[PDB]
Amino acid sequence: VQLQQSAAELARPGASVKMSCKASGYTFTTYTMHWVKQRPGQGLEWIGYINPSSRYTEYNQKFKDKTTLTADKSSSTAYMQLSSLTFEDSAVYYCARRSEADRFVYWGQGTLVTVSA
Amino acid sequence: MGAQVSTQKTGAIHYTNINYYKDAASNSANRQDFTQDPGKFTEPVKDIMVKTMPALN
Amino acid sequence: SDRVRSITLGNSTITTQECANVVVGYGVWPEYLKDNEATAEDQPTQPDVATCRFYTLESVQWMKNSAGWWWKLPDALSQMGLFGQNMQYHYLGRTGYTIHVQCNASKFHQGCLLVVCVPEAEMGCSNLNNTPEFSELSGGDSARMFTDTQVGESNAKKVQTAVWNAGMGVGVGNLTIFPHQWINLRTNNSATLVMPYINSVPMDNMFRHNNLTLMIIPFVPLNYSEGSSPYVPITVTIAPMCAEYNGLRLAS
Amino acid sequence: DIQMTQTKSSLSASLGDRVTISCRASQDISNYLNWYQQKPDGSVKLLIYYTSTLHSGVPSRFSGSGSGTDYSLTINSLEQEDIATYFCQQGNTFPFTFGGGTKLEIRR
Amino acid sequence: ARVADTISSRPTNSESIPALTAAETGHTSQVVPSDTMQTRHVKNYHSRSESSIENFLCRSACVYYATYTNNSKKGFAEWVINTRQVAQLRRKLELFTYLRFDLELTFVITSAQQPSTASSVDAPVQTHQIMYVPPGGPVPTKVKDYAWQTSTNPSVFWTEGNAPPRMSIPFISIGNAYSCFYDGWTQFSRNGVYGINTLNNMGTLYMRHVNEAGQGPIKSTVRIYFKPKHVKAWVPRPPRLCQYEKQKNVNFSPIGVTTSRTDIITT
Amino acid sequence: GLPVMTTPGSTQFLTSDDFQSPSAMPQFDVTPEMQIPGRVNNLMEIAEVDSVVPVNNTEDNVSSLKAYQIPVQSNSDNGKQVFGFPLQPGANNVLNRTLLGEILNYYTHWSGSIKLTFMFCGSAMATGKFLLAYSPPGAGVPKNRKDAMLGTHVIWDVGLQSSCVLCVPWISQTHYRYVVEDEYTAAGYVTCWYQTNIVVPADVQSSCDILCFVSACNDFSVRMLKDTPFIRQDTFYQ
Repeated sequence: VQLQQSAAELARPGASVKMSCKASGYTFTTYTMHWVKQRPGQGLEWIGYINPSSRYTEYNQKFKDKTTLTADKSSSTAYMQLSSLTFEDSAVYYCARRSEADRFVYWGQGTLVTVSA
Repeated sequence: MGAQVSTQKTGAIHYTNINYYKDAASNSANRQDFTQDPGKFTEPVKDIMVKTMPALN
Repeated sequence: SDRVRSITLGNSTITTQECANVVVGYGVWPEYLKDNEATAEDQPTQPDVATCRFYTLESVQWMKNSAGWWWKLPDALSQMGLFGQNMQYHYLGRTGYTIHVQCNASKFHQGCLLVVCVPEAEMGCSNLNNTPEFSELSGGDSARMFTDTQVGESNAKKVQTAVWNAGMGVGVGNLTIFPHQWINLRTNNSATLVMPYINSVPMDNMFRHNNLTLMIIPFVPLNYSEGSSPYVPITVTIAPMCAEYNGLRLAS
Repeated sequence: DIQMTQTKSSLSASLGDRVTISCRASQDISNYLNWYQQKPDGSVKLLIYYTSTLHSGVPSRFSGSGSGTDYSLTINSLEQEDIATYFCQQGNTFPFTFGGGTKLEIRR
Repeated sequence: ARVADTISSRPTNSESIPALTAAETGHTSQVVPSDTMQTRHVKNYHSRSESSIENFLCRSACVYYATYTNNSKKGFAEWVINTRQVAQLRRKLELFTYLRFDLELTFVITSAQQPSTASSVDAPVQTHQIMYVPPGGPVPTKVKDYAWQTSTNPSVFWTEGNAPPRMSIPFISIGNAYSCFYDGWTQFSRNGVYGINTLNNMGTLYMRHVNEAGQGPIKSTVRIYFKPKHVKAWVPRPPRLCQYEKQKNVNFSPIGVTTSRTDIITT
Repeated sequence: GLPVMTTPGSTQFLTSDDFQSPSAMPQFDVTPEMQIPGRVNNLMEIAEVDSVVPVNNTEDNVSSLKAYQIPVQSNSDNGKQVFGFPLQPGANNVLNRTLLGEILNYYTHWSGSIKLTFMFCGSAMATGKFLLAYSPPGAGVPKNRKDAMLGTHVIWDVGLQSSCVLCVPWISQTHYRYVVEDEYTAAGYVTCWYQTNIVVPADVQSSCDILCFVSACNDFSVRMLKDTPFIRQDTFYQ
C-alpha cells in the first residue's frame, strides 16, 4: 500500500538526475502519480502528473521546460528527470498518488537533491 | 386472512405470510417474479430473420 | 430482395440499394400520447406533415486519422424549418426519430463504422471541477469531433474527447447494448435506426434537455491504395416521427 | 492560480492547550480545502479531506471549520505527537497551490 | 425460471447455414451448440433466480456516516440525501438509466468515550434523535433549538443497546421514475449548472444527542444503510470503467480499456 | 400475556433479510407508472448482447482503438497463428471488461455456453479461410494447426455473409465453474489459424482487420452474488 523512492542524489550544475517512486500494494495503471517539490525555506510546490495507462503527462507552467515524467508497466515504477540543474533546484521531491479529484492520500518519503562543485 | 405464497426455493414445502401494515410500500421484497424477455435487446429488428436462412438475401 | 428499402415521410423519400435491416428502438414503434399518461390539460398541436419529414444535416469527411463524431438531435434540428419554429413557441414537446446514416465507397476501400444512438449521454469535462459549456457540447447541425488523444486539464470548460472512453467514462466496446448498427464497407452501405420517445416524464422542454446522442465511431479505419478516391463523406438525415407540442407562449 | 496564504508561520502553545491554525485564500474556493501534516522525519499524511471531514485513522483532537475565503484548523488538546508542520491546499482551479508552513513548539 | 436444454444432433450435409450470419444488422446470433456439432440430450435444472433485478439490488449497503460530539456547541450532523457518495452502490445503480423503488432505511449508531478530566465518570444510556426534513421545511441551527419538536417531520428515537432502528419510505418523486443521468441544464438559458444535481431534492437528515453533557464528552457515529425494494429498472447501460472523481457530475480521467499482456498469442 | 421465548438471532442486523417495517409517511400517494421502453427483468439479457472484446493488448494499444482490431495480412507461409487466449471470462484480462465479463465479476459461479462472433472488416475483393479452434484442457495450448484441428473447430469461409459464430460448448466435470482464476476448474483455450492465405487483387491493401464479439447462449446461469473488484474508494465523493 506504500510507495518507496530512490536515495539522495548529487549532481553538477547543468547535469541531469533521474528519480523514481516504486508503487506497490495496488494496481499501478489506475491512479495518476504526482510530484511535489519542497524547498527548505518555502512551502510545497506542485510540478505535474502522469497517467500511467495512456502515458500522458501534464506539467505546471514553471516546471515544463526542465522536468520529464516517464513510467513503466513491468517494474511498477514512475521516473522523473530533471535537466539543466541550477542552484534553486536543490530541494526535496515527493511522489504522491492522487485519490478523488483534489486530495493525495499516500505519499513518499522524499529524495534529497543537491547541486554543488 | 393469510396469503398462500407457499412455494419455497428448493433444488431439483409451504410457508405462510401475512401483511400487518396499511401501506403497500411496507411489505417484504418480491423475490419470486421470474419473467424473461430478451428479444427486445437481442432481436430489435423489424423484419424477422430465421436462423438457418442467410441473413443478407 | 432484402437489400432494398424505401422510406416515405411527408414530401421526402429515401431509397437505398444495398443495406442491412432496420433497427427499431427497444422493440417499440413511436406513437402518440394516450389519455392515461397525459398530465397537461390543454390540447396539443399535431401538424405531422410539416415537421415529420427528412432533414439532412451537414456532411463530414472520413479521413484516415479520424476518431469520431457526435450529434445531440433535439438541438441539431433546432434551425431546420418548421420543426425549429414549433420548438420556440411551445413550452413542452415529445417526438420520436428515424435516423439514416449513409456513406458510400467502392469495392477497393475498407473500413467499419459504429452507428449508435444513446439516450441521456452526460459528457465529462476536461477539468475535473467544472462542467462543459453549451458550445462545446452541441453545435447546430454541425458535428463535434472526438480525438485520439487526451485533452489536458488546463482547459477550463472543454469536453474530454478521449475516444476509447467515449466521453462518458465507459468502455467503447460496450456501446453495443444501445440500439446500433455497423456500416461495413465490404457489405453494408447505410444504417437505419427508428427510435421512440425515451424519458421518465411524458413531455419535456426541448431546449434544456437533449434526450438522445448519435455517435459515429470508426473502429476499423479507412484505407485505400494510391489511385482511389481520397475524399469519402458521411451524411446523416434525421426525420421526426409523431411529434406534438403543448404550452403555447411567446417566441424565446 | 489562487494564493493560499498563512500569515502565522510559527505557533507556540503548552501541553493541553487549544491551538488554531488559519489559512486564507485569494478568491472563493467554495469549501475545497485539505489539511496535511508533515512530521519532522519527512513523512506527510492527510488530515482533513474537506473543510471539516476527518480522514480515517486520524485521532479526534483535530477539527476543521471555515467558509468562503477564511478557514481554520483546531486541535482542542495539544499532545506531544502533534508537533509538526501543517499545510493547507486548495483544489478548485488548476494548478494545485499549497499554503505556507506552520510549525508548532512549546510555550516555555 | 429454468434454462433451456440441449437436444440431440445428427451429422448433416445440407444447404442451411446457422453459423454464417451478418453482424452489421445489429442483431446477435441465436445459435445454440446443437447446430455446429453433434450433441447429446441433456436436461438442465439450472435456474436464473439469482440474476433477477430484485435479487441483484435488494441488499443493504452503506451510503454515508457522520459524527457528532456531545459536549460541544454546534455538535450535530446533517446530510443531504443522495446515493452517489460511495463507490459500490453508485456503480450498481448506474447500470440502468431509470429506476423506481421503495426504500428501507437502517441506522447503526455507536459511541466512544472522549478524554475528559473529571474523576470517576459514570454516564447512563444514551438516546439519539434522527429527524428527516423534507425539502422546504425549517432547519435547526443549534442543538437546543425549537425545530426538534417534530410537529410534522417524521423522526425516530433510539436508546443504546437495543436493535437498530428501521423505517420504510415509498417512491417519492415528481416524475415517473428516478433518473440516474440527466443530459441538460436547470436554467432555460443553458447557463450555470449541468448534470444530475438538478433533479436531486430528496431532503435532509439531522442527527443529535438527546441527553445533556453530564461529566464526559461522548462522540457518536451513525451509519446509514439503503435497501431498495420493489425495483423496476429501464434502459440498461454499460458499466462504469474509469474511477469516480466528484459527486455532482460524471467527470473522469481517461484510462485504458483493459490490462495489457505481452503478445497476442500468449496465454 | 401470551408466553413467548426469544431464540438466538434476535436483535441482529443481517443485511439480506426480508422483513416488514413501519412506513415513515403513511397514506402517501405515489406517482402513477408509465410505459417506458426497454424494461429489463433479469441480468441475463444484458449478458446475451454482443460486445467487442479487446484481443490486441500489446502494452500500447490499450489506450487506443487498436485494442479491438486483430491484424490479418497476406502471408508467405502456411498455417500461421492469428491470435490465442485462454477461456476465463472473469479472470483473463481479454474477456474481463466486456459486457459479459462485467456481469460475471458480480457473481462467483457460472455455467453455460459462450458464442464468439467474428466479423471480417476488410476489402470487398479479398478472400480467405480461417480455422477457429477450441481445445479442452488437460494438454497444453496447441502450437500447430495439426494440434488444433483435433479439438472443436469450425472452418470459416469469407464472402457475402461476413460473420461466423464459433459457439464453444459446456464441457466440464462439475455443474459450475469459478469466476476467479482456478486450476481445478480450468476451461481451455481458444485459438485461430490460417487455413489458406488472404488473396487480394492489385491496388488493394493486403492488410485487413477482424473484429470479434462475445456473448452468452440461452443456457447461461450465474450464482452466489458478491462484490466487484474493479471499483475502489478512499474518501467520500464530495
